[PDB]
Amino acid sequence: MGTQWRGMGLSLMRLDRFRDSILRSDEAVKPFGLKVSQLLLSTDESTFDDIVHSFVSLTAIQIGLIDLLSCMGLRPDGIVGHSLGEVACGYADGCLSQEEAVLAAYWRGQCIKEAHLPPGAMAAVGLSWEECKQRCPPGVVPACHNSKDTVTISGPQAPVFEFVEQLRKEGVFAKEVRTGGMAFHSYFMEAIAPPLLQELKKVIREPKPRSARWLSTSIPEAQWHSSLARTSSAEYNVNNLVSPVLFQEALWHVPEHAVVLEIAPHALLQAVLKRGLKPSCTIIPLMKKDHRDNLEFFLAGIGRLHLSGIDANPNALFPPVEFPAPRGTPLISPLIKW
Repeated sequence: MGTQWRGMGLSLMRLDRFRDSILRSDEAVKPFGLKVSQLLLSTDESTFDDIVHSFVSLTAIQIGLIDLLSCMGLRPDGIVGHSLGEVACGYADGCLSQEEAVLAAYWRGQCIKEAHLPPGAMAAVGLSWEECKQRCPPGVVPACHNSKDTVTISGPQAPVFEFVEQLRKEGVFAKEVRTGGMAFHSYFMEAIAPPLLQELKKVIREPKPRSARWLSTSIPEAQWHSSLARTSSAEYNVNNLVSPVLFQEALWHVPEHAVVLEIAPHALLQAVLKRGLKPSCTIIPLMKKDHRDNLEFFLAGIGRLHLSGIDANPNALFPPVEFPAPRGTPLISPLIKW
């Protein structure tokens, strides 16, 4: 969450695969009364102010991006999530059908809305996860161990402001991350889980195993072999919603020279991944907020994937060209140089 923007994904909707993915996702969300395509196209700022719309739109965009990448034959060797988007990881690993992921996102957003919990917000400061907890004021807990210098704290808005003032008294880098009036990964989530768990158990029918490529980020490393982490069932999603995020603890396991792709409408975690990763990793954004034309950025991402040794063919994206080619196609033999 936190990577949405006005009219995101409109440029990528011109491609056939992305549009088909969006149409399938909308058909999945049709019964409940919101259409993803209209949300994307609409321009009123209130469209993304809501939470359910933001969640559904982000999940749909990520699923469409994964479909575009899969159209080129790419299959990941690892997977990582961050707060929401663990569902996108589920789709990427085959552990959840498209309808399953979209419905899970929508129901998360719907349950969070109806909860009627008090106001909340998140602020991430330079304090380290290990040391922040001791230095954190009562009633506020570490939210996301993003990196050795970035950590998020969730809780009541007023305590967040007071601790932000205290920290700026120290001069540290503190900012209330865009949370939309609600703070996640805290005790506030304690009440939401039960109804959410029952709803999800209603939604997902047959829990399926989580492959070894997926590296969880809600269940600590000590229990990756535990029972809960074995299968991505409503229990896993509820735990992801409730507990904090061990994102930094998950990036150590990226083998050197690994190419990392940021499947997200906006590459917010690019800066975090640049310092949390090894010195020889390659990071590709795949999208930028308020870009002139996102298709060009995506194509540049695929080209930069090409430069890194990963062979991805861009022909699969566009409609095929019938053959034999028209008479007069430029000769290719002269171009080959040794």
